[PDB]
Amino acid sequence: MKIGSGEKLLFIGDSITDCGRARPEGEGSFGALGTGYVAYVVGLLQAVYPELGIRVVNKGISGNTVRDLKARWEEDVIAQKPDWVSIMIGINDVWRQYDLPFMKEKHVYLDEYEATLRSLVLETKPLVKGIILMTPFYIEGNEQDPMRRTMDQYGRVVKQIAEETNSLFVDTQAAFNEVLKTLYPAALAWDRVHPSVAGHMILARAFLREIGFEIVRS
Amino acid sequence: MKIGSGEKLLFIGDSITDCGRARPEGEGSFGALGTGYVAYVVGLLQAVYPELGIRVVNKGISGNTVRDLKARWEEDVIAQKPDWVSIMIGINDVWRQYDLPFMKEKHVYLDEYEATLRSLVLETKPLVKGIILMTPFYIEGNEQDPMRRTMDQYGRVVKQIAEETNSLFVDTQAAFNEVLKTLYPAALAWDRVHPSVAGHMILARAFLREIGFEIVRS
Amino acid sequence: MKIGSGEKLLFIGDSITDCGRARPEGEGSFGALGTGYVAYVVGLLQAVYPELGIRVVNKGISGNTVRDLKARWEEDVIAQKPDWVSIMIGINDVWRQYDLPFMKEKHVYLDEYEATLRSLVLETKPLVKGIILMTPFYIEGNEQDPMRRTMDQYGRVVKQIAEETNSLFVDTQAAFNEVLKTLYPAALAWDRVHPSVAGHMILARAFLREIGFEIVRS
Amino acid sequence: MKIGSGEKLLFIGDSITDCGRARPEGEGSFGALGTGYVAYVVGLLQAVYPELGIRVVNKGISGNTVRDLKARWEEDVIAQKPDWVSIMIGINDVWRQYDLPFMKEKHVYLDEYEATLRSLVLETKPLVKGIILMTPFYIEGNEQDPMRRTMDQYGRVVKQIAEETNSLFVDTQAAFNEVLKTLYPAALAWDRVHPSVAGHMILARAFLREIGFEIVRS
Amino acid sequence: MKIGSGEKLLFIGDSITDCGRARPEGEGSFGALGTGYVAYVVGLLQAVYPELGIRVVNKGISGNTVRDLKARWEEDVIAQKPDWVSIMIGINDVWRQYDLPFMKEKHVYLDEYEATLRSLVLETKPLVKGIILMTPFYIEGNEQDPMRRTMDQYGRVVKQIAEETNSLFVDTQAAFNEVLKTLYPAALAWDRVHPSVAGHMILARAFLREIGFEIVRS
Amino acid sequence: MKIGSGEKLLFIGDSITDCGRARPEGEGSFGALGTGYVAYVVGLLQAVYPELGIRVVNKGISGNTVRDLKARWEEDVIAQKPDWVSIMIGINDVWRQYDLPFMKEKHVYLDEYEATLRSLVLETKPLVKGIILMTPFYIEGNEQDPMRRTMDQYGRVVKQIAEETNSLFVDTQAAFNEVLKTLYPAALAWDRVHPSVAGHMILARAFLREIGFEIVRS
Amino acid sequence: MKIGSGEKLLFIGDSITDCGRARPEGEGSFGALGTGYVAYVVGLLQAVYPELGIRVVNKGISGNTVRDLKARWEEDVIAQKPDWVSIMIGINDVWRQYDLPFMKEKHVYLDEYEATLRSLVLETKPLVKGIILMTPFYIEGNEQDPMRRTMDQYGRVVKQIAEETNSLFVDTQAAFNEVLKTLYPAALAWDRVHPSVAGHMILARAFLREIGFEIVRS
Amino acid sequence: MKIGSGEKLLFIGDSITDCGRARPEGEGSFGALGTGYVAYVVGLLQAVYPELGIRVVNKGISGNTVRDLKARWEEDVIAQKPDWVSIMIGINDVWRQYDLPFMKEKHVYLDEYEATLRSLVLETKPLVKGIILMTPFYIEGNEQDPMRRTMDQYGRVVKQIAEETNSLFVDTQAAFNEVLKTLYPAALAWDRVHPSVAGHMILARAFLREIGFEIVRS
Ligand SMILES: [Cl-]
Ligand SMILES: [Cl-]
Ligand SMILES: [Cl-]
Ligand SMILES: [Cl-]
Ligand SMILES: [Cl-]
Ligand SMILES: [Cl-]
Ligand SMILES: [Cl-]
Ligand SMILES: [Cl-]
Repeated sequence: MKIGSGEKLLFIGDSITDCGRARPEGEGSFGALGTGYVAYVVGLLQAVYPELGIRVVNKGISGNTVRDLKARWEEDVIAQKPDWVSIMIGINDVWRQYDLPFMKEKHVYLDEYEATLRSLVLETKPLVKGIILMTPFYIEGNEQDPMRRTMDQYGRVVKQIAEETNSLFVDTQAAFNEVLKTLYPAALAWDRVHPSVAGHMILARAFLREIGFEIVRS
Repeated sequence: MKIGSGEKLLFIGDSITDCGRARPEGEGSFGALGTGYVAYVVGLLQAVYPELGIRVVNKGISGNTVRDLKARWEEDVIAQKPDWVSIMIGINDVWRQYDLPFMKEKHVYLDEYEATLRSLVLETKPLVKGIILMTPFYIEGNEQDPMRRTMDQYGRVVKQIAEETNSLFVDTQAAFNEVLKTLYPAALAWDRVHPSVAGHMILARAFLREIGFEIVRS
Repeated sequence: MKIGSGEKLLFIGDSITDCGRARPEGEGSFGALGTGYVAYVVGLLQAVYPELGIRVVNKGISGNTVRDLKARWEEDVIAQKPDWVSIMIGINDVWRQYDLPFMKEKHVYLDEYEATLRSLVLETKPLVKGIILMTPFYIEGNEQDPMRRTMDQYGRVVKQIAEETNSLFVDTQAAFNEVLKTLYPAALAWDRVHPSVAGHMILARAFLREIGFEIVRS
Repeated sequence: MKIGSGEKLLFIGDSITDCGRARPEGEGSFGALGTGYVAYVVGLLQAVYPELGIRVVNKGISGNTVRDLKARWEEDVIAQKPDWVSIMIGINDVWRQYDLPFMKEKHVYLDEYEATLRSLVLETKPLVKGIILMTPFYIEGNEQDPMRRTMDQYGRVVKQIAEETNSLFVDTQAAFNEVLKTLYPAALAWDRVHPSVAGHMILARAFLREIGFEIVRS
Repeated sequence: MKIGSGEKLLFIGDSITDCGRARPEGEGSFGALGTGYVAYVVGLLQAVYPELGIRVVNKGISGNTVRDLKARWEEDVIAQKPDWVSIMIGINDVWRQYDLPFMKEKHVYLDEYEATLRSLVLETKPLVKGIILMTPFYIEGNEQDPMRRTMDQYGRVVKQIAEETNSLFVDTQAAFNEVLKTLYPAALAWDRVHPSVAGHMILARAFLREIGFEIVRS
Repeated sequence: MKIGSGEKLLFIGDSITDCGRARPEGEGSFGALGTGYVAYVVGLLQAVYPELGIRVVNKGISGNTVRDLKARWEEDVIAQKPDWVSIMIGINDVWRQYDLPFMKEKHVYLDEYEATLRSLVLETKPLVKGIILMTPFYIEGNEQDPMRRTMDQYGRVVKQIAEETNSLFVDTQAAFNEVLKTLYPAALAWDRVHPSVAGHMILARAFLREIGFEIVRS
Repeated sequence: MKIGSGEKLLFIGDSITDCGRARPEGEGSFGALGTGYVAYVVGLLQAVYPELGIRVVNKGISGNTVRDLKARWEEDVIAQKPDWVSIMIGINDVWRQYDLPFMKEKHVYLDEYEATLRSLVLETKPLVKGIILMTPFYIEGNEQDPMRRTMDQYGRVVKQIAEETNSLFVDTQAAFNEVLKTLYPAALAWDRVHPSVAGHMILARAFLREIGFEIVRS
Repeated sequence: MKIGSGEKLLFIGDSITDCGRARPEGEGSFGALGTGYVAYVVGLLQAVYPELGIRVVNKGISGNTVRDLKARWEEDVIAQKPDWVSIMIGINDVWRQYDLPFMKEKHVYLDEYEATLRSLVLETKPLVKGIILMTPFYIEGNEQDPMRRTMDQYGRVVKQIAEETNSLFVDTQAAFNEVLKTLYPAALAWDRVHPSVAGHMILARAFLREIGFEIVRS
């Protein structure tokens, strides 16, 4: 287990992280953690490792890009004095390119995404025990679908930043890809982004694996 | 796995089971499955065994005792033609005795409990592939608390019904008792019955273990 | 115009048709017609051909397959004594196969689809002035995406039913496919089914073209 | 087509423009454009000219007179840096004269309307590619009805300003008048101002014609 | 006064009458009487003639034509055993012809109007103390506006039915016409039908005059 | 008629005046005037004297005493530049003495009521054409009921102030007393303060009489 | 105590009794008992005599007269098999006479009141352990107020029915009259019927006294 | 009676005190006092001692610890100029230790509780006539249940502070303990903190006893 008792683990990202979490505090109660992978991660850890006295805070915000992360970083990350910070961002940075193709101001293109994401990592790195970088994902098994293709380029950036900064790394796309061998995307998410419970469980599983709790087939 | 692809797994019980499931159908989306252990079970199995193509229905109803199960059994169980039926009932049968001590008609005493549960199991067993009997529970580590002691007695009934009928069996009390070595009950459930996400995870993990998916530390 | 003054045009289908139409009557105001392509058709015809005194009824119901159409056909179509009946059904018949792959009873497979649609058209044809068969559609430009491929197969059914019965015919897929040369699907519909105003305009424009009002560039 | 790809087209006016648009931004989504002629214009352009990558913003506000326009001009027009600005105002300036005849402070009489409207045009003109002036209208075919009479005087002012300032011009009254040869006003608008879908389609058609997309009978 | 103490006065009609009255009973409080001319009549009579102990029931229903009155007459009039019945119907009978010109089944043409109203009056007359026939109205001072002209024709029917049956008679059109010498219709009713408090006062004052309480200037 | 065309008449007081009026403006619409005597007064004047082009504003506020009036006087009276001001206050000043007998800070005793009311009158008097002072009232026919007794002392103060300052005067208590010869108070107001429509009509009648519109029996 | 452990005490009456009790059952929680004197009685007995294991049901319904009690007596009293029945009815029987003086069919005059109450008591007496008749009341200290005088007459009926049938008897008027030596009615109930918590306490204290729990000063 | 007429008694604490009271004032109405023991205390005093003209204010706030009390003390206690202050705090200070065991910042441990509580007492003591210190409580009869054990240590501190500062003292735990000889905790409070009406009555009784109104068995 990478995380120890008494440590504070903070999650940040977009709607996939948010999942209705309590604003602004994002702690004090699972209600407060929202109803997706963050809550699942906390619940699974309490069920299986109840002696691991970790404090968890959810600072996800629906709609956010990496630009939006940067704008709130000081208040929502640095000021919370976390020990561990998990980041999952990029879905919107990409999505907007595809759903609002002519609203170019809402697009965060790859060079800016990369640099800004790296900046957040390295502002945080000296202040914390560790960082977990989770890739964005798109629930689409065709690697040539334009938005899945773009997404994978963003995810490859995340992986490079993780390696460069010695952060922990979760490839959320690979976790989905395995299930997409079996299920059509709609079975997980109508819009290929916001998943069912099962999709949140895919996320929670992938996260937990990287912090040293690996849920496998019997 | 005990359960196979193409098989229909139907959960029945009280609020622990219900968790806001869609009425009457209790199927067709996880929204429809509610927000507790049933959904968690379905989601964990989809995340980890997506090729296990089980169809799941949630027939939980808040407040029910086994007397209420009997009254709706034909419509809500038999007529659904399930392959596997999971029963978790007894919390209310017990609780009423302690929260409304003088309203004896709302109590389901051990004789009624045993005879009705037994009868439901024997009636159902020839019509289905299998039955999973889950014990009621009370989130209270003191075995001499009166309601805990009672609940343990109802759980003994369940265990013996399952042994006799060769049903699968989940000891939910023992699942909570392990966590209660660490946590005071209010950390899981203010009222000792309705738990947080973590409590629902305890339940899902105990269910899954008995059907052959065992989640363990490491 | 194919349709004349004083004639009753009745639209039937799923949510694409429904769009929040007034239940049960589906007539007596545009509020009553809902907020999608049916209303747009009625409004464009009133704006451009106000002397075409058509009466329009919207009998769309969200979620329906052709199996549901059959169950309500006497009350919602025959008993309304329409002059023209417009049918757009198949999206759900298909989608269920992909979003709920294991709930086979919610699937309407090609044999059921063809036989039921065919039967409805032949039963209705002698009772009315004319029938307009609109294909289902899937807003996805990759012909090899599994659900798109399926949907194209259901559309082939529609096209052949219409040829055989001398019904009018709208190829809604081809209408979307032209736009999909330019736009990624999420620009029209996050879930590839339920579109923006622009998607409803695509639909209304294809409908109108087939009844003899062709909107073209310049 | 007067408008080019990558250009920003901004609509301003009263409730007829507003139609429930998102405040304050009025962009990002059709929901955000509201449910009337502005949304229709955007939808028709996307359906028929999807390669015309125009960005559209709706700054309509229910209740507004030309006075109200002037009070918000800098924030809601100039600061948005539009390429094209469409204006439709005057309905309320007139209406109040008739519905609140003794509340004279709410009345905007013709000399002030003219001068203030011209001022807005010529403050904007050097900053934009072009301007589209849409007349007010009143859905009343009797040219001697007092409020229709007044309205026409306002519309004649708009036309003079358009000619004087070399703005594009839409005579919304003429567009209604054509349909009023056939329909009584109540068929379009109970209150002779806020129309049905069809009335919004009349507006959208008239607008589109002037920017070079002319929808005609087949 | 035409009406005496201890007598039951029942009002029936459309929305003008209804004004949000309590359903089904329409009695037992003014809340129950709604917020328009019925309530105003009752309140003025209580304020000025408190010893006139009349009991008043409001059976207005929004949207009704005389065809709807007939369908409910036994339950909502006869079975209430009133002493006096006040009828104001025809606005919708007319309006539909103009707002939904092509939905001819919603129209109640003069032949149906006259025969049904006449029949209701003659059936009712032997069972009650008296009948008060109030004309429909249209708040429009131009006698040549088509809907006004129609409405005047329906009012002629009412007037002649009342003469023949020796019913009391209120000319609501003439009551509005006097005010329309001063005010444009929108000052009383944007849609020319549903008026402000002032319009309801016009109505109450005309009703009261015919039952022998005349409110006059000075 | 004391009031002339083009003049502004402003009403101020407590809930009896307020009656749900629009805050803060209290004008622009009858909705905005609320649903009691103020609206009735405006409606009766429009119905009978539509050429009297008066502008009316309702600044009543539920719960107010004369202290509360004084605290808002400058904004809600003086700044509105009325021509005529009507005041009805004192019900709460008295009521509190009786319903909250030990919360003495909420009580406004007679010497303070008198002086403060006079102060408001004489601050306004030089600024306006005239003032109408309406007595408080209590809908109770027993002159020895403690709260009716107190009320009458307040009303006698109002009358003295009116005489001293040459203001117009409405004795609302006398208007109620006449009807209380016939009806028990509950028939008008359960709580002997907030009346039915009829009670509001009693008020409106009494007000109108004093400004020169006297509604009498035929 | 007059009532014993294991006995079912059922309260029936109007809104004073109802106080928002759960419909239809009126039992199973205090929420279910409503928020007035019934709940207070149950709570005081539980606080002070917790070993008195009484089961309490609230069958109050707002608005009821004794005529309404009769209509529901079989279902809401007899079929509940109570041991003790507490009746408090007459407020509405009286009040209607004064608040709706002309709606004589809503009045329950003394002859109907006495005969119906008497009949209910005699029918019920052989089926139960005991009956407690509580007088209606009117919170008004002037014995010559008309409605108070009436109410006192109905209370005399109750007192004499109870004497004759050897029922227990609570004089609620006398309980209020003692407090009314100090407090004006509006301090307890603006409408003289529906009281504050203090009024419900007066009621509970009078009930309790008659069943042998007397709360006294010191 | 320790408290005299004309004195102001102020209650402060957590949810048990709060019970939905009006914010911020917490006075003016029982609605405003909330629906628990504070309201009961006021009601019982008004019912039995209506001449005791005490003014009562409820400043309870749900969730509060002694830290939270200290943060609002000046505004919510000192500024209100009470004559008597009742304090009941500590439930949350303890609870958090048990329900959120790893969120240590939310815990108020005993040495801080003691000192801070004493500080509030002695800041208030010179300013008031007297102080009533009510112990926290936990509705659990097992003195060795960890949270009941902790609670009792807090209550013993309260008692020591009361003795040291010559404050009045209510042992709320002892009052519950007596009833817990008979009832299981769930019969009073599912969560062992927020009780039924009966539990609030236990509290009100215990409070009243200490101020000299002792409610005993007959
Ligand atoms: Cl998002
Ligand atoms: Cl339950
Ligand atoms: Cl659908
Ligand atoms: Cl507007
Ligand atoms: Cl109507
Ligand atoms: Cl008030
Ligand atoms: Cl009642
Ligand atoms: Cl709390």
